[PDB]
Amino acid sequence: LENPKISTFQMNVSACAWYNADFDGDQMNLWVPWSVMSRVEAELLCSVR
Amino acid sequence: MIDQKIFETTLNIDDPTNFCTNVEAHLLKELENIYVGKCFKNSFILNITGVIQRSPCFIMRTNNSGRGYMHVRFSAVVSYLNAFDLIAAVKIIKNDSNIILGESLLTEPVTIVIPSSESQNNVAEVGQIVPVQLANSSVYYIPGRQQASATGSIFIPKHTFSVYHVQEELTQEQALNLTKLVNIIEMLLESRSKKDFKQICFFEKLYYTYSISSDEILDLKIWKGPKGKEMSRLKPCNVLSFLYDALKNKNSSLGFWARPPNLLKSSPLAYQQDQNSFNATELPIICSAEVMFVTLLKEIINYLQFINDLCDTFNNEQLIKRHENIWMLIEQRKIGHDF
Ligand SMILES: [Mg+2]
Repeated sequence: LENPKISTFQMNVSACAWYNADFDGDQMNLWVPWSVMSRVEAELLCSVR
Repeated sequence: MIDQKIFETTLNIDDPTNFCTNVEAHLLKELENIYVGKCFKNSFILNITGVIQRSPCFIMRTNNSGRGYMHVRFSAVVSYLNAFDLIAAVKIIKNDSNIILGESLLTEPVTIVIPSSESQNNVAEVGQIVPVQLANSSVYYIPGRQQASATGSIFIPKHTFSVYHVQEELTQEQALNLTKLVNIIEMLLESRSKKDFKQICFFEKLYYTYSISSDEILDLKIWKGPKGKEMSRLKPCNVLSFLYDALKNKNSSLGFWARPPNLLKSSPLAYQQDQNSFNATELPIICSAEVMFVTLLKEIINYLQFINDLCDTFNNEQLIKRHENIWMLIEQRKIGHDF
């Protein structure tokens, strides 16, 4: 999100069923895999599909 | 000595795809780059004979490096120094009040640290090459080091000897085992036979326990011993001939075996008797033919190596005169013909 005034993690409402989340003030963690091996298994194993 | 040793290691491969294009060559290269010239598992590695047995190039599992590892079982030519061995050349580099530090020249890189006694600091100086006697298990091979540390003493030939009582016969297969030592002695002899007669003769005269009035100490082709007034009524026996005869089982190896200092240490001669008539100051040791033969063969090999190394080191008489002070320090410890 290249708007500098947005500080929130935004996601589709139909994805909240995975995390049992809603938008009343919930917080969520996010980390981006930097290693190649961790990056491969993120995409092949741990994708939300 | 110098022999074969089988080692096991695990090599890390930083680029498995390249390494696996030629596993044998890369494996030999890495073993040589890691182990040649270093101490590892109570031994000093000289050469890599080969790779007996290896594993696949496994990919390391506990980190995301993508790197490989391979288990290798390899055979290497190594050199293990025994207790109380005898080196012929060491260059003393450090002469302090506390210890003396020298390095071997002829043999493989070895550091010899003689603890400084009051009778040693006033003789040995920087630049001298002397022979040294080792000690028991003082040759600790600290892993990863380029030399074998060992404490030693400036060599003066002894006046005593050992007597072994053998009550069990030397069998044929153990003779096959000692065939390797016999062959080693044969190679040492044929290597010594090339050298100048004067150098070997002078070194033998210096390191013979007694003194003899010239031209009476050496018969290279027959080894008849020193012709001094027939001191013993029994001729000393050649060890090689006795072993070759016991190969065909014509002689018995029982009784008392001794090598008195009058005998030439480098020759294959020795004394055997049916009764304990040797004038030893120590009790004879009851042992089998295997132990006694191994000890005698090892002593012969050690003294042949000592004479060969002495003759190789001092190729010119000028260096002999430069080291003549050590020669006279040896000489004053000799025993005269007052008997
Ligand atoms: Mg909530």
